[PDB]
Amino acid sequence: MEIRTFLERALKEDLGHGDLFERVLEKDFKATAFVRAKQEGVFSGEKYALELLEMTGIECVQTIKDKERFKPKDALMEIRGDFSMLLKVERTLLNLLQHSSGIATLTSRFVEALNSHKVRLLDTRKTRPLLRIFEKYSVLNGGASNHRLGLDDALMLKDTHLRHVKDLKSFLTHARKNLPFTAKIEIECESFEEAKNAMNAGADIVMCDNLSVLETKEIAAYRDAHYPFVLLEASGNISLESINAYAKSGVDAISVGALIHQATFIDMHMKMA
Amino acid sequence: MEIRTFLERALKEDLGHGDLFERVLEKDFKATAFVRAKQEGVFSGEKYALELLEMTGIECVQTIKDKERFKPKDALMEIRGDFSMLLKVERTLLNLLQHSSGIATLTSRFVEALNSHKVRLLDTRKTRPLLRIFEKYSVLNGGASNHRLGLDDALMLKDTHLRHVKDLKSFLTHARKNLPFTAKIEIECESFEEAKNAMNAGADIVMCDNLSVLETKEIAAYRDAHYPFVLLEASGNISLESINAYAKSGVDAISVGALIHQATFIDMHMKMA
Amino acid sequence: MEIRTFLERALKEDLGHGDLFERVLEKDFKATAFVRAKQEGVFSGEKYALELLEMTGIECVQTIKDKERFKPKDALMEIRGDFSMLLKVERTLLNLLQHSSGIATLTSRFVEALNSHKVRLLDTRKTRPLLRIFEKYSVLNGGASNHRLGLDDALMLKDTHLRHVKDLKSFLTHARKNLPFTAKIEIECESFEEAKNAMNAGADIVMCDNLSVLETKEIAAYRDAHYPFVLLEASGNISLESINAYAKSGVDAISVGALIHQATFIDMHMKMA
Amino acid sequence: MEIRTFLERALKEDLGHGDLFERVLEKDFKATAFVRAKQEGVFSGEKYALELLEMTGIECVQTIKDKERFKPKDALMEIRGDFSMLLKVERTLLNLLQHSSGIATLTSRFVEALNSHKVRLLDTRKTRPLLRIFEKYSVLNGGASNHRLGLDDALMLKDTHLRHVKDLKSFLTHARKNLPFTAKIEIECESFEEAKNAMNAGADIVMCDNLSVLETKEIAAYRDAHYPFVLLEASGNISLESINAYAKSGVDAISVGALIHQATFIDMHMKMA
Amino acid sequence: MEIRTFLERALKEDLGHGDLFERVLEKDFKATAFVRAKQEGVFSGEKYALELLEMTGIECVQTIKDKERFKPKDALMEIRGDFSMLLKVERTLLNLLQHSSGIATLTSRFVEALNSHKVRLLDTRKTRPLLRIFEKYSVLNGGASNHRLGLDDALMLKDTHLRHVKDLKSFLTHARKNLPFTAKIEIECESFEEAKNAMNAGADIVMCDNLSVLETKEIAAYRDAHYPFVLLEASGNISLESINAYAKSGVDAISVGALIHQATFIDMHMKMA
Amino acid sequence: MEIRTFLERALKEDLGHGDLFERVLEKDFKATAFVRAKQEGVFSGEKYALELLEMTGIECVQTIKDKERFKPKDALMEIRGDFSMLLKVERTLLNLLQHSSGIATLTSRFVEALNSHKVRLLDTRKTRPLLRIFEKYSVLNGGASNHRLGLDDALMLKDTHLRHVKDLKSFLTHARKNLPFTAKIEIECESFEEAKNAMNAGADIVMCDNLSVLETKEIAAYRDAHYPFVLLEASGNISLESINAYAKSGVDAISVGALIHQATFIDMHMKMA
Ligand SMILES: O=C(O)c1ccccc1C(=O)O
Ligand SMILES: O=C(O)c1ccccc1C(=O)O
Ligand SMILES: O=C(O)c1ccccc1C(=O)O
Ligand SMILES: O=C(O)c1ccccc1C(=O)O
Ligand SMILES: O=C(O)c1ccccc1C(=O)O
Ligand SMILES: O=C(O)c1ccccc1C(=O)O
Repeated sequence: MEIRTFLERALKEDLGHGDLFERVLEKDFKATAFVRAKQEGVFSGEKYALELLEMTGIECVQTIKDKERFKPKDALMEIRGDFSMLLKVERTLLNLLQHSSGIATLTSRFVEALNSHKVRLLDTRKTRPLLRIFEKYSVLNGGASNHRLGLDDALMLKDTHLRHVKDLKSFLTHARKNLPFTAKIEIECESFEEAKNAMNAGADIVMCDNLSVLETKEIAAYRDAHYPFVLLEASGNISLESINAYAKSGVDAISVGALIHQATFIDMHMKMA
Repeated sequence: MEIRTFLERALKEDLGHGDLFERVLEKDFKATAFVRAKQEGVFSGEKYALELLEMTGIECVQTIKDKERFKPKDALMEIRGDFSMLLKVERTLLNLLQHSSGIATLTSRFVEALNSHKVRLLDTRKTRPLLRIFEKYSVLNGGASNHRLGLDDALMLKDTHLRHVKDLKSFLTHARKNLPFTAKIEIECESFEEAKNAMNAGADIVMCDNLSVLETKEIAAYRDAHYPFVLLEASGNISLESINAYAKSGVDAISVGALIHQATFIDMHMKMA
Repeated sequence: MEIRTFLERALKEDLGHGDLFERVLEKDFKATAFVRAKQEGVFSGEKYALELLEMTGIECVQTIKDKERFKPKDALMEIRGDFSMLLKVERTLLNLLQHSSGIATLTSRFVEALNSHKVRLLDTRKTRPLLRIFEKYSVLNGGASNHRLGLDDALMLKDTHLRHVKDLKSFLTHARKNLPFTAKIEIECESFEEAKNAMNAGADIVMCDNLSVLETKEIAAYRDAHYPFVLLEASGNISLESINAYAKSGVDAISVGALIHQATFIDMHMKMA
Repeated sequence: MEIRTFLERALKEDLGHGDLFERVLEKDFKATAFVRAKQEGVFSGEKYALELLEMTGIECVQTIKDKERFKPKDALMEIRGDFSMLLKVERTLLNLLQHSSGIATLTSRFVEALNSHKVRLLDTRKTRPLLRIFEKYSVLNGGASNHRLGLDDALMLKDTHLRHVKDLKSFLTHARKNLPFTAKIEIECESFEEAKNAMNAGADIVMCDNLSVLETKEIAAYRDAHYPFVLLEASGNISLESINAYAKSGVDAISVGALIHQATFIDMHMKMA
Repeated sequence: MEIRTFLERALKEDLGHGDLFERVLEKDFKATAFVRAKQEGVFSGEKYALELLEMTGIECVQTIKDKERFKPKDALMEIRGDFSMLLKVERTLLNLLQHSSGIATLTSRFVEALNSHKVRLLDTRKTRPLLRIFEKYSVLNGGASNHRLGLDDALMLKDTHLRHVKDLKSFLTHARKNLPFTAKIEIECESFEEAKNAMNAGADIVMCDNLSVLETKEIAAYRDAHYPFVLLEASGNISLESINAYAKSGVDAISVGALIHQATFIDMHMKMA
Repeated sequence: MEIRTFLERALKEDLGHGDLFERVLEKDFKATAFVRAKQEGVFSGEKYALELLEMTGIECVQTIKDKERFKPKDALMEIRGDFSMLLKVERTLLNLLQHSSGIATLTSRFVEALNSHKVRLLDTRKTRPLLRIFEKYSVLNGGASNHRLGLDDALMLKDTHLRHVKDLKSFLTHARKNLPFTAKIEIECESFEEAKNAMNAGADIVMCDNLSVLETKEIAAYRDAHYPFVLLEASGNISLESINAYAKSGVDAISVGALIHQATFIDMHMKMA
């Protein structure tokens, strides 16, 4: 399976040479445990939690679903298995859920402020080492959308790359054959002119980077007049207090890396009840 | 190397099938790039950064060290190598330094508020999946100390465990020969009575879990009168606004997991020329 | 590096417990060897060959380049290193070059018959186990283009998927948010009607699957009239004797899986000269 | 299992970051699919197919066996499982069976042309990277035999080696104690004289590399008169139109690497309902 | 699980390219076998054996348990599975059990001659490569106790480490904020004057390296005068003929690496029947 | 390389989470150490040691070589590197050399008591888990010879395998087309009447299992009457006090697993200075 290795390594990291408690534990036995919330939020990590449990021979009697909301004291999952194994898994199972739900919850906040069904909230490639896929999955459970998953996923050209491209329209036209047939090219822009030249150069997507709502709005309109099939994305240090204003500019999407890199853990815990 | 694989995994996740730009960059060349700050903070991730650069074939001309403070606009690292590799490694490098430094910086604020040279600040086993060692290393670079690194490091018995241990003293006595000779045992207590009976049980370390400063002083005092070689640790949602008060409690260490799980990325970016 | 693991496993597979010859070999010594051609063709596998040599401490004095043509008796590479290691690497190094150049050469034939710079020749996801990336790279060196590299690369819907989609236009419109922001959706069609409905449904690409040149031509024209930004691909059992005719229908690309699955080894060998 | 990892690698390469359809398939369900033929041929890959299906959680209702012949339109396998997994595994399964069967079928035509029950047909160490064991297994399913599987299997000295061995007899004599007790030694010869002196040197097997049938009979005869326990093998661009002639040469085996490196995919496809 | 990788690798080394018998066997059938002893000793390796059979298909019908004594002829295990898999696992099963029991048994003889319950037998970091966890687990089954399991488990300082500092006091006092909070510091000493310094330094344990019983007692008693909590261990060489002598010297533990680095296999064997 | 993975894993088991000393050390410096012997024996493991130091940074200044004899006090290796890396590698370096030399040396004593050059000493498939290649390599360094290295190396039939067929003749005659062309078939026998059948069956080797010298000679001589080429091996138990006796029995080899499964470490140690 796609994430069985992820969980093995998550786990491996915690018990190193071997769990000391399992050595001292007099007799083992089947026990039931519950994962309870200590905060409110959106639950994320279900897919990873079931694989971890499966992986370790722990049964999953009950669980809420990946996009469900919850209040503190809510039981999130009811698991049953060896006492020794519930303990060896506990922190891994909880770090998983707490981290992942933290992102879904922070993300849900933005989706909320955004308030629009026509405009999409996107994440970024700013993720923590080894958690690209894990965190991207989290953002989804919060109610938003994912941007490309990597550098193989699509071509994104910004100032760094552009500074060395003599003729952009020429470059894009002739790059298409050295890129897979299905790839889209996106050009990051910092002005209306740049955006205009990008659309005419052949871009499939233009990123209005660090531009006022007015600026963006102008670009959005121009795209509507000419290049109606080119996609527009607004990006920059967009805050919760800033998102709604941008959703009205006409861009198709808004990306805020903070959805992942500014998210923190939600409080949960395991009761052997 | 120890963290060699870690760095390979972080990279793979990002280029997947292969970086696309690399396919269209007509002519590759050596270039220099700078990792600049956009926020003040404590630098962390040097050990990883340097290993990433080396296995990647990029040279490190200059770089500040693992604990230096810095302010916006400051140049943190100067690297040189193939243009194509600089771009392929960019996000991995930054995400790495921004995440590691975020934790160090956050920890930094607790080390100050704590304000002590006798009471050490510790982390927890609450760490993001696959980033334990990474996040623990990060905490060290903020000026604090580390707690055990795993379930193999030492034996820590809490509520769940204790509910099945009827006679501690005896349990702890006979547990010794089944643990590695060097292991220490720690017991979480939520009342003066629990701590007192843990000390008498033969505990090496006692945790004062969610107790007023007064409550804690009481245990600290008792430990000094009798049981002078038992380490006391206080923990329990200990905020930035209360650690200092707890530092005066008379404890040896104060553990706050938020140093890691409530930390966020420090703004940083890579710039050519 | 991206393909260092590929080569380790290629190699590992050949010497199993350990090369027997290196046991019996009296004295080792630096020797020079040449990879010579025994057929004509396009050379492919340079990127993999240099990594293998590097990996095993073999120097690469000279080599032709990945898209260069060659006649039999041509020296392709001049390598130098331990006699024992040249022998342990020989077959791996040659299977690499022979297989990879076999694909580039068969591919070059199609590019030739195609005779067009406006139309692109694409491969498919029909590759040999564990060689997806290796073979895709080969097709490029033959002078053609790659189709998506996998199922994460782009969405491709065909009869199998469509049979369960009530309203296609609705499905595509609402799928966009659950797919990364940069993904393109392609619909495989087996009639002019299907193609027409696909473009109107919202597809970014339509595949004219198993359609006469006339059929294709009709679809190509319609796309030009309406939906000028939708991409067209002709596919099916297109033969060398059939490609040129299709290149004149108006489609943007033609894909033939045979480029990879009908390619065979080119004759080469290593002379210790 | 032995081929467990192999199958994991093949799959990973295909879904990379994750299958996209899976993201948009609104409702998953169990379904049945058939693997049908579009060409006549010999079936191969059952061992791999079944392991792929099992680790993938797909059931195998029916399947023909590893050596059965088949014709177009024939249903080769009947499988059942989640719709989403059937689609994610489709290409990997087919590519696997089409490649394995291609080799078996091609080998099949040589086994016939050879037409003998005393002379066995062998493959070579010329196999596509990472597919050695896979391709060798495939050859077995065509009705032929396998040569050694690697450089550890046995010791085969050819031109390159021999140019540095001045006194074979002596070399072979003292080589024995440095090889594993069970190893056999083989020596490639390109003339009656070379073979004769190899036999006398103490060779277990002699290869008649690129020699007329007459030339070979000469060596075969000599081997029968003296050295009756030495295995003779003939090889050297031995085509489908000459093996039979060589079978009568008096050799024990005829090796042709093209059984693997000139084989191509057998047309096959997966169909629901 | 935790040692499933260990077993895959073990089994991987024996079969390599693939077991030859299975290519010969006509029809496979389910058969039973018995791991029977041919010598007297203490059984060990039940944990790995059961995991090996499970991940390998073979069914475990009956088995004595870790730490149970046995005599020649005794049947230690009864397994059930395919004729081929039993033959393929046989060697790997026995090597585990024999090497493991070999260490348990030799350990039990030191345990026996130690004759004490206030003193425990320890092992060392002197283990065969890749087998530490395996061999440490084997010692426990002999009835003794394990020492730390690696350099991450605890800090063990000796001359080479301390060659150079002036303080032990401050060195140790400051090494504390750099070690995980729960880690102990043991110091190896060679003279009373040394052990004396360690205790005044702040050590948590002291090793009396190959000293005399009269030398040890001086320290044992001194340890009681003050520093009643600091543990004492003192084997440097010790032997069966000298363990007991030390047990009555006043130390808490006696480590002897020979329990592992001097153990040899126990005769066992698998018989179908 | 081929055993670089072996070393990474070995070193990985010792440090785990990370060496503790390095978290304490103030300033690291380059230092020298000497692997000195404390016992007499035959050196082995030069191959792994040099690879371990290289991949680990430490520089190898001087070293005796595989198969060279040494006495107590003798300096076997002189290494140069960082103080930390030497301490971190020490244990892992010695365990390799000691366990390896331990096997070489014990093997050399059997070689010595065998006193023959027309008869070679073999080892068995009785090796510690994960150490076969290592231990087989260690025997060679003792001056003896290795047997097959696994079940893929050759086919070795005994009662359990043959319990059931009627023919050996046809069984073997047909097992040939299913085994790689270069593979040998050895048959273990327990009585003249058995070895007699094997030769008439077509065996390539025959093992005289724990028989008497008079029993062996009957077969040795018989082997000469007819079947001069089929090799003979005959140890079943053999010992130092009985090897020579067999060497003069007429067999080509004498295998004794005890060379490995009875070897113990050789005393060595690392000293800074
Ligand atoms: O990380 C970025 O620079 C980034 C920012 C916004 C959207 C997309 C990306 C991306 O690279 O995928
Ligand atoms: O996560 C915990 O329960 C924990 C909390 C505080 C200190 C230490 C730990 C630990 O297990 O290492
Ligand atoms: O393999 C196919 O069905 C296929 C065929 C033609 C183009 C693209 C693909 C693809 O899936 O990428
Ligand atoms: O590839 C070769 O050189 C080769 C050719 C013919 C038979 C066997 C081999 C072999 O090495 O196994
Ligand atoms: O090998 C050693 O130096 C050693 C010796 C005796 C006990 C413990 C150890 C240890 O380091 O764990
Ligand atoms: O372990 C055995 O049965 C064995 C014993 C002696 C020689 C060789 C072997 C072998 O199988 O390679």
